[PDB]
Amino acid sequence: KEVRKVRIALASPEKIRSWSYGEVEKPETINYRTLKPERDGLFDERIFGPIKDYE
Amino acid sequence: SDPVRQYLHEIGQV
Amino acid sequence: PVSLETPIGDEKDSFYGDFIPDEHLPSPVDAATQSLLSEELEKALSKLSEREAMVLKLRKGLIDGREHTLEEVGAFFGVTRERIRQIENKALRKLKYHESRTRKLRDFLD
Amino acid sequence: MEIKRFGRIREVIPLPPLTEIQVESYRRALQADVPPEKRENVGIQAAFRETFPIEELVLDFLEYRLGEPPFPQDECREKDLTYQAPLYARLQLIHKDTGLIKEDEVFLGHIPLMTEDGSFIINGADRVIVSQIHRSPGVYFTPDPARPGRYIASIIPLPKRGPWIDLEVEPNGVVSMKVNKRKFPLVLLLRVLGYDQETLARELGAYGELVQGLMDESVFAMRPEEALIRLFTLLRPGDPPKRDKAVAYVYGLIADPRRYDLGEAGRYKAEEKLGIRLSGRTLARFEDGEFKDEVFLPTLRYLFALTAGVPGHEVDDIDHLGNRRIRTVGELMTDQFRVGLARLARGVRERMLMGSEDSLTPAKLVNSRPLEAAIREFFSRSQLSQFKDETNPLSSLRHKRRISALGPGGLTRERAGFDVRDVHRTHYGRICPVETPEGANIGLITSLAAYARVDELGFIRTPYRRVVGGVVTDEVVYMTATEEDRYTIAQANTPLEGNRIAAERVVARRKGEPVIVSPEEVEFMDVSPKQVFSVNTNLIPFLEHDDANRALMGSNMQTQAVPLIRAQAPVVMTGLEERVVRDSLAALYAEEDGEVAKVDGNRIVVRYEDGRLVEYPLRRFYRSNQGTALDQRPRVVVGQRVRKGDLLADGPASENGFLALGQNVLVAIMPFDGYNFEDAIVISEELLKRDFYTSIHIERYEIEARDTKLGPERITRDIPHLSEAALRDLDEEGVVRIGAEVKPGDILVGRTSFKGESEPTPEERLLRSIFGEKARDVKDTSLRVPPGEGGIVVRTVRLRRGDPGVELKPGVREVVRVYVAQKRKLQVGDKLANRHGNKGVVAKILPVEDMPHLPDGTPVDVILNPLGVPSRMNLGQILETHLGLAGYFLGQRYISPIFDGAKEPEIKELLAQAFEVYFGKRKGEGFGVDKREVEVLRRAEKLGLVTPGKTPEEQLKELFLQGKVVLYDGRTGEPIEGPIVVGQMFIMKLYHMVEDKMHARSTGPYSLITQQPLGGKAQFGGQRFGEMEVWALEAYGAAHTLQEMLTLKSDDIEGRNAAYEAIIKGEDVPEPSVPESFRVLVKELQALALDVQTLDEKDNPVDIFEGLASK
Amino acid sequence: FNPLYVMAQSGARGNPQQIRQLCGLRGLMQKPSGETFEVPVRSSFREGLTVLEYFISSHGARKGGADTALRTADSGYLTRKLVDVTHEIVVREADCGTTNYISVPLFQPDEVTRSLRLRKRADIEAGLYGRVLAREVEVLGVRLEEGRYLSMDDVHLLIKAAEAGEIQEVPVRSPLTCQTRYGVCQKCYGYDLSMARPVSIGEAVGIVAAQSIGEPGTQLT
Amino acid sequence: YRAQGVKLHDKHIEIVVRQMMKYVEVTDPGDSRLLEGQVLEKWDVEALNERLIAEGKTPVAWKPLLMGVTKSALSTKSWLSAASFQNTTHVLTEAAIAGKKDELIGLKENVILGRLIPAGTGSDFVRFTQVVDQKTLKAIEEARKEA
Amino acid sequence: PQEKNSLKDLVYQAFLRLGMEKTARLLDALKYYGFTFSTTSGITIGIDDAVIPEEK
Amino acid sequence: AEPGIDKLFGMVDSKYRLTVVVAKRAQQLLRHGFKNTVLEPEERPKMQTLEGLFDDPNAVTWAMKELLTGRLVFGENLVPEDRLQKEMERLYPV
Amino acid sequence: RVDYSGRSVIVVGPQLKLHQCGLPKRMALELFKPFLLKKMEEKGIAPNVKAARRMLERQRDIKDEVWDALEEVIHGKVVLLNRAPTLHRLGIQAFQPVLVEGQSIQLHPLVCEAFNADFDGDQMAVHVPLSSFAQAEARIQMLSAHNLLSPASGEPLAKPSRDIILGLYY
DNA sequence: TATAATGGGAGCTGTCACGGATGC
DNA sequence: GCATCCGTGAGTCGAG
Ligand SMILES: [Mg+2]
Ligand SMILES: [Zn+2]
Repeated sequence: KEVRKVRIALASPEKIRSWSYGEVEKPETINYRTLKPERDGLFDERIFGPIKDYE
Repeated sequence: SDPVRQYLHEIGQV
Repeated sequence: PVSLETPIGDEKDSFYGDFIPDEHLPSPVDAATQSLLSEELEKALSKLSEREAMVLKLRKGLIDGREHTLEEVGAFFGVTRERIRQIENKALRKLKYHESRTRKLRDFLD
Repeated sequence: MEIKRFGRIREVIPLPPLTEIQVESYRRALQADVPPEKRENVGIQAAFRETFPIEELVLDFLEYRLGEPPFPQDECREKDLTYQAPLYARLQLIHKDTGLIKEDEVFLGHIPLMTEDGSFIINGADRVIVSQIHRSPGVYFTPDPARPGRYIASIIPLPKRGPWIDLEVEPNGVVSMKVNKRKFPLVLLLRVLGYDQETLARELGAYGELVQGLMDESVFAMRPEEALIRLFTLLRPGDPPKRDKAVAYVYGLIADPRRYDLGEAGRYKAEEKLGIRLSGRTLARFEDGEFKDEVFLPTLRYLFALTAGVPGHEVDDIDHLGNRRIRTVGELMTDQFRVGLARLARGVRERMLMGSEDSLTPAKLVNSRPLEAAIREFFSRSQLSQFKDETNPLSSLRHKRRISALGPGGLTRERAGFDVRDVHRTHYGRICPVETPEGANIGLITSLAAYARVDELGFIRTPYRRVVGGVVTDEVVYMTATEEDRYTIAQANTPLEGNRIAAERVVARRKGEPVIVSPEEVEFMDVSPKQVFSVNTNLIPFLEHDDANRALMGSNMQTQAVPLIRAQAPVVMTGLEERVVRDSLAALYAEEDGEVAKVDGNRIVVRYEDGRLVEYPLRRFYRSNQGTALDQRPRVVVGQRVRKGDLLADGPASENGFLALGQNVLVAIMPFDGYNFEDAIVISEELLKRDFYTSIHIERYEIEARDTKLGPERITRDIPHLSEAALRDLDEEGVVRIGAEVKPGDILVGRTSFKGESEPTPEERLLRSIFGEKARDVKDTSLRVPPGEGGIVVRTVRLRRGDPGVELKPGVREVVRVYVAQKRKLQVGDKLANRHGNKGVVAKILPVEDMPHLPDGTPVDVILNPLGVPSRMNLGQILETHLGLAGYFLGQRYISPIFDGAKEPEIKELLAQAFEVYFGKRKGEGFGVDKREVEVLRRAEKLGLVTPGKTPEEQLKELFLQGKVVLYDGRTGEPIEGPIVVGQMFIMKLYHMVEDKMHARSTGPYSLITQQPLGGKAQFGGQRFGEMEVWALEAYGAAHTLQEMLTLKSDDIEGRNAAYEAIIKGEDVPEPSVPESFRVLVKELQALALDVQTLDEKDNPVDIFEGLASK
Repeated sequence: FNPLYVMAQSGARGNPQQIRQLCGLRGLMQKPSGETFEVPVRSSFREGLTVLEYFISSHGARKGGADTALRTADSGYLTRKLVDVTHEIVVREADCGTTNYISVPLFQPDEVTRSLRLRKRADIEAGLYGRVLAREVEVLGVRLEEGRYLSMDDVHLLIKAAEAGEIQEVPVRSPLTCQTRYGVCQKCYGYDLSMARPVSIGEAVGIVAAQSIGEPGTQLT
Repeated sequence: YRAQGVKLHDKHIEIVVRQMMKYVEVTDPGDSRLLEGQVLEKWDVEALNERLIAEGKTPVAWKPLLMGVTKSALSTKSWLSAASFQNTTHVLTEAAIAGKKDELIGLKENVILGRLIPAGTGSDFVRFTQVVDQKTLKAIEEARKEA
Repeated sequence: PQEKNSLKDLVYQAFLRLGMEKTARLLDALKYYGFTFSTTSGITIGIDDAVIPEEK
Repeated sequence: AEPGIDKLFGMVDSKYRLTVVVAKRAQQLLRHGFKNTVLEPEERPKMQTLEGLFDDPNAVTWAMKELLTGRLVFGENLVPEDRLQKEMERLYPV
Repeated sequence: RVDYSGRSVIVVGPQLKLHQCGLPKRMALELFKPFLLKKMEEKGIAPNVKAARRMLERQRDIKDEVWDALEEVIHGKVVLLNRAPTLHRLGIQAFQPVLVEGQSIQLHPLVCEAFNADFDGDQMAVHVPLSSFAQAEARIQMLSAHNLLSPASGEPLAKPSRDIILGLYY
C-alpha cells in the first residue's frame, strides 16, 4: 500500500504498552567488564533486539 | 519554583 | 563515557557525534560485493551437475543456513556416506579446475 | 641595494614592545622573579590572600613559590606536554584553642608558563590567550529610556564578583533598589546602614522634591536590626529570618570582600565619579558589629543632583574608552585561579570537621584537584584560549594583540548591537578603526593600536607630546581617554621649524571633535600617524589613498600570507617591517658585540666580547599549527664581525631582518582575454620556473596501537594479503622509511587488529573451501595517505610501552607519528593578494611567450584587471606600482611611511631618473623608436596623454612619468593599442590553496543515528544539501533529482545500496524508499508519547517499519 | 576615453559617487551617532586623506559593515518565512474559471500637484508584463483580445495609449483573484517570466515568489 | 524594492499577499457548528456556506482577516509543514490533541517524507504521460483489434 | 555605443525573436569578442587617470 | 543549449511533460538496449573515442533526438501498462 | 548531506560554452566512480568491479586508459553546480562537464551574476544527478543555457558584464 | 551497626521586538 | 481597555 496521509494523536498508556517490547527496570547500561548490555537495563537485548544479525 | 527551598520549608514544619 | 552532544567549536553549530561513523551497517559497496559473490558462486555452481552442486550447497550451508553432515546429504540422495563424500570431492575438484581456468572467484578472496 | 625613505615626521619614541600586553601582564600575575616577602598583593598573591585564612582549627597562608619547568618548550611540543612550573604554598595550620602550630609546604600542582613570545604550550599545541574588553566596574549614571526627565544609577562590580545594583526613582516618588531581579525601597537598606531621617534630610535636602520621596516613617521608626530582618525577609522569602542568617546574607551580598569585589579600577572610577574615598572594594563595611555605608549615599546623592540638573554632574558614555577596559592574560588566568582556590578552600573547611580533630597536617587538609582543574579548564577549554595563529610570524604577533568583546563574562552575538561594534571617537590611538573581521564578528574582535599600551587598571593609553607655548617638547605622556578629553591635541603632521609650531593655524582635537586652533592653544600633539592604526594596518603603504573597507582586507590578509622559500620584503615598505620581525622572535640576533665562530645549516656559534662561546641552534623545517614550515636560515659567515643586535639568522617569512610575506612581481594592469574576469588573476609560468610563490608545508599523521579485549593491535610490517609493492617503503617495524615519496593510498604505518568474532557466511565457507586457505586472525588497520595528500616523509616518532621516559594513556601500547612534507608550487585556484585588499585566485598560467612584454623583451609576471580598482577605491596599489616601476629600473627599494609618504612629484622624479635608464640605454645600444611605439604614441596623443608635436622620446617619457609604457602582445607581436600601467607590486600567496580544499565523494561514512553522510573533507563527507538548495530544486520543478537527494543519496539505506549495485551493473537506479531519518522522527515522536501513523487512501495504517517494530 | 569614465559610462564598473571620491572630494562623513560632521573631507583618494579625515571616515565604514552583517540574518529569516507561507502554491491547472480580476492603474495621484500623473515605465511593466487580459481592450485602433498574454510590446502600446488619454487602467488576471485550490492556474498567473511565455502547469510558483522577493533583501537600504 | 533599483514583478508579492488573506473569522455561526470569533480558511467557510445554503440552512456570517506571513504559515492545515516551520511544541500539541491528518498537499510535507513532490515532473498533470514508438504502438493496436 | 542597457535589450529581443539556442550562441559570441577586444583596447589605470577638475 | 530545445518545448503543453517523455523513453532505450530505437543508422547519435565513432551511450540524448524526428507517440492512457511492457518484451527481448 | 557530491575552488573559464563547466578529473573520478567501475569492466581494464575499485584505491596504480573510460562515462551527462548562499533557484545550475587537469572548477563568466560568484576565492559544490529522470530534469529544466531570464523581473540574467561590456563599448 | 550531631548554595547582569495571556 | 510578563524567534556553505 502507498502512504497518502500522516495522522498524529495522543497515546493512551495502553498504546504505549503495546509499542513496548519490555519494561526497562534498571538504570544499568552495559557491563563494565564484558561491555555487553546489562539485562533489564536501557540496552537490554531481551527488550530491544539482538546486537548482531540473526544471532 | 525551587524544589530544595520547598522541601526545606516542608521539613521545617515538623 | 563522554557525551555525543559534546560541542565542537565556539558556535553551537556542531556536535561530537556528528564526526563518528557507523561501523555496524554494511556500506553500499560491501552489500554490493556480497551480492556479486553470491552471483558468481551460483554461476560457478551451475557448471556442475545439479546433484554435485546440491551436495556442496547442502554441505556448506548455502541452502537452509546449516552445514549438513556427510551422512545427512548421503541419506538425502539415497546413497552411501562414502559415495556422497566422493561426489562432494569430485564436485570440489571441478570447481577448483573451472576456477584455475576462469580466475573468476579470486578477487573475492580479499 | 639602496633604500630611499620619505617623509619629514620625526617620531620622538619608538614602537613599544609589541607583545608586552601579554608578557608584562603575565609577569605581573605570577610575580615569580620577586622574592616572596617583597611581593605586592596582586595576581596569584592576591588570590591566596583572598582565599586565606580558612577559618571553619584555622589554616593560614604564608607564601608561595614557583619551581622550574620539568621539561623545556621543544620537549613539551614534542611530547604533548603543557609547559609549566610547579606551584607550592607554605601553609600553617593553627589551633586557636591549643596554640598548636603545624606548618608545611604543600604542592598545588603546575601552572602554565608563558614563552618568550607571549604564548603558551598547552598539551603540545601552541595557544594564545586573547585579551577581553568589557565594561569597567564603577558607578555609572545612564538616562532612563522610559521616563525622559529621569535617570538610572548602576553600580557595577567585576564579573562574577557581585550582583549589579540599580538605583531608580520610581513614578510614585520613592527611590527603589534593584538587586538579583528583586526591587525594594532603598530607604530600608539605608536604615540597615544606620542612617536616620535627620542625616538624610540635612544631606540630600538641597535637591528639593526627591528627599520627601525618600522619607518613609515606618522604616525610620524601627531600629537597624528590625530593618535588617525586614530586608532579609524581602530578599529571601520563606527562609526563617534568624538574625545571624540575615547578618550573614546581607554581609555576603554587600560588605563581604570575598563575595563582592569592585575592581581596583572599579574603586578608582567610583572615587573619581562620586568624589569620595573608598576604604576598600566593597559597597559597605561590617565594623564594630554593625553595617557602615561606603558607596550608596554618594551614588544616591549624585543621582539626585543629576536629576535636579545641578552643574558639574553628567551622564556616562558607556562605550567611552574611559569606561571600557581590557582584561589581559594575567587577569583572566588569575580569575580562574581564584575560583579553583575557593573550591579548594571549601574542601579544606569540610576536612576540618570530619576525621580526627586533633591530628591534621596542612597536607591532609588540602586537595589541590579543584585548583588544577580550574586552571586546566581555563587553558584548555576557554573561548579566550585559542589555537595560536602562526601561519607566519605576523600572524602570531597580531593574534596576541587582539581584543575580544566575546567570551565568558562578556557579550553574546545577539547581545551586540550597533553601539558596541561602532568605532568610538576614543578608539583614536587605542583600538585600530581598520582591522576587524568582515562579517558577523565585525566590531566585536578588534586590534590594539601600534603605540598603545594597557595600564595597570586595564585602560588603553596612547602617547602624546607635551606642547608648552608654541614649543613641542620631546616628553611623552601616555593618556587614558578620560584624561585625553581634557586637552587640545594637535595633529602629528602640523608644520614645524625646529621644536616650534610653524603654522598660524593648526588642526587639533578637543574631545575628538576636529577644530582649527592657534599655537598658543595647543596643549599636546600626536606622536605619529602610526599610533592611530594596528600593526597590520601600519604595514600598508599609501594607506591614505586606500578606502577603509579594502584596507581592512589588506590588514587581515597579511595574516594569511604563507612563508615562501624565496620570500622577499616589498620594494615599497612603510618602515615597520624590521620591527615586526624583531618582536616576533622568529629571527635570531646577536646578544653583544662579537665574532662568528661557526656557521652551519643547523647552528651558529658566536664568540662575544666576554670571550664566552655561545651556540645558537636553528629551528629547521618545523611544522606550525597551520602546517606552514617554520625554519631559520643563517645570515652570517664564519669570521664575521657582528655588533649587539645584529642579524644572525632569518626566521620564516623574513629577508635580511625585514618582513617578507610575499614576492615582488612585475605586474601589468589590463584585461586579458577574460582570464582576468571578476578579480581572477593571470600569471606567468616564469614564476613557477624560478620558484616564486613556492612554499613548504608539513602534515602530521598519527596512529595508536592499543590493547583490545580481542587481543593487541600491533604495529608491524606483516600485513595480511599485501604485495611487496605495497610494503616496499616500510622498514622492519612497519613504519615508512624517511625520504620515501608517499602518494594517496600508500601505507604510512602498518597495523593489524584482531578480527572481531564473526561467523563466516556460507558463501565464505564455500570460497574458503574452493581455495583451501585459512582466513587470518588479523585484519589490516594500517594508516594510509588520505585522498589528495602526500609528499616526502621527513620524520617519524615512535613511542612504545615499557621503554624509558614514556607513558601513554591507559590501554595504549604504542603511538607512531609520521611527518610528511611537500613543496607546493603556485597553481590554478591558489589565492594571491596585495596589501591594499586586492585579492584573487589564479585562473590561468600562461607560457612566457604569451605574456605581455616590454619592448626590450622583458615579459610581465602578473596581469591584474583594472576593473578591480574603481569600485574598490584602493589607489594605494596604483602608487605602489608606479614607485615600483621607478624602483625596478633604478634598482632600489623605498620606505614610504603611512600618511607621511612619497608624494606624486617625488614619484615622477624617480620615474624620470628611471626612464633615463629604460631608454637612454637603448639609444646608446644603437636602436631608435619602434614603428609600433609610434603607432601607440599616435593613439596616446589621441587620448590626451602626451603633448602633440614633441619627439617620440619626449612623449614616451611623458607616458613613463604617468607610469605607463608601451606593451607588446606576445601572441601577435602587435602592441596593445594604448599605453599600459606596468610596475613592481608586492603580492602574497595566502593560506587558502586548492590542494587543501578540493574534495569529492561517491559513497562513504554515514552518521550513527541519522544514517546520513558525515561532514567535511577530513571525514570523507558529503556536501550539505540544505533547505535553500532544496528550495532551488523545487523551484526548478525537478522532483526526481530532489527525491534522489532525499533518498538514494542520503539516508535511504535499501535505496542507496540498490543504487550502487545498479550503477556498477549498468542498470538504471531503483525506485527510492523511506528515508531512515523519517523513521527516526517517528520513533522520537513515539518517545514523546505521540502516535504518528502513516495512512493509505482508505485511512488504514501503513507500516514503514515492515513488521520489525510490531509484536 | 578615460578609463574611469569609460568603465562608468559603459556600466562595466564604477558609479558616479565612487568616481567622485577618486577625482573629486570624499565629502561629508557621519559620526557614530549618525549626526554629520561640520567639516567634510576635502581630499580625494588620488590626493590621499589625512589621518584625522581617515579616522573620521572609519565610523561610517564600520556602521555600514555592521548594518550588512545584521541585515543578512533578517533577510534570510524573511526568505524562510515567505517560503514557508507560499510553498504549497503550484500551477495546478489551466483555468480556474473565475471571472474576477484586478485593474492595474496607469496613473498615480500626485500629492504635490494634487492631480493624476503617469506611473513610471518600469512600475507599469512590473504590474503588466506577461499578464492575461481579463476583458477585451481596444486602444489606438488595436484589439487586444480577452485571454491574451501581454508582450512587453503590448505593454508599451498600452503606455502610449495612456499618454494619448485613451485608457487609464488595465483589467488583468491575478493570483489575488484566482479561484484555484492549493495554488494558482496558468491564466491567472501568466508568463513564466524566465521563458517569456505562458507558465507550464506544474511550476512551483510560490517557491519562485519567495525566492524572487527574498534574493534582493540584502540590498535594501 | 523600486527605491533600491530592484525590478520585481508584482505577481510574486501578490502570491504572498494572497496567502496572507487566506483566513476568515466567524461573526455569526448561522446553522453551522462553528463558533463566534472562530478562525478558519476562506475556502472551507465558502464550501460550508454553499453546503448550508443549498441545504436550506442559514449560512455563516464571516469577516475577512489579515495575518502576517509567520502567523499564516503557522496556521496552515498541514502539521508537518507548520511543525517544521517554528513553534514545534505548540503546533504538535494542538495537532496531537486534534488527531490531525496531514494530507501531504504541499512541498515540505513530501520532502520530509522523502516523497516525490507535487510540482514539476511530479505534478499529477504531466506525471502519467506515456511514450511509445509507432512500431510497437501499431503492434499493440492490432493486438487490441483482434480481441 | 554598446553598453550594459543596450546589450541587455539586445539579449532580450534576441530571446523573443530567435529563441533559447540562438540567444545562447549570441551570448557566447558577445562574450568572446568582448573579451578579445577588451585586452587589446589598452584599458588600464594609472594614478593620473583620476583627473581632478580645475573646478574643484 | 540542447539542440532543438525550442522545438521540443513547442511539442508540449508543459515543459515538465517534455521531461517525463524524454526520461521514460530513455528508460525504454536502456532497458531494450537501444534496439527499439526509431532512429535510422545515419541518425544514430555518435561519440568520438580514441578508436573512432561509436554509438552515443547516453540515452537521454538519443531520446531527445528521437523525439525531434516525430516518430514517437506520447500522451496519457495510450495503452495498459502490462500490455505495453509485454508487447515490447515480445518485440525486443532482453 | 548527500552522496555523489564534491566541492572546490572556482576559476573563470572564458573558453567555456554557456552550457559547460571545467570539472577536475580527480573529482570526476570520485563523483562518477561506480559508473567508471562498470566501464572499466566493459573495456578490459579490470577483470571485474572489485578489481577495478582495488585499482582506483592506489593513486600510483591508476593508468591512462581509465581516464579515457571516464571520458566515455560522463558523455552527454550533466552535473549540478551550487554556490552558497542559494538565494534563488539559479543558485543551482546544470552544466555539461569538461574534464580538466588541475584542482579548480571552471565556471562560465555569464553565469557569475546569477550565482553572485566571483574569483576572490569563492568555492562551489558539485552534484551528480543519478537517474535517467534526474539527468533529464537537469538537462532540460536546470541547464544554464536554458535559463537566460530572471524568474523575478523577466529581464535577462545571463548578459554581458565587466570586461565583455568594456570591449564591446570600446 | 550506638559520644552527638537536626533548614542549601550559587547567583549573573550590554538585545529586541512580537504575540499572546494575564492583571488593575 | 492598557500595562506587563513570559516564551520564542533572530542567513548559508565551509572548518573545528
Ligand atoms: Mg567572493
Ligand atoms: Zn485562476
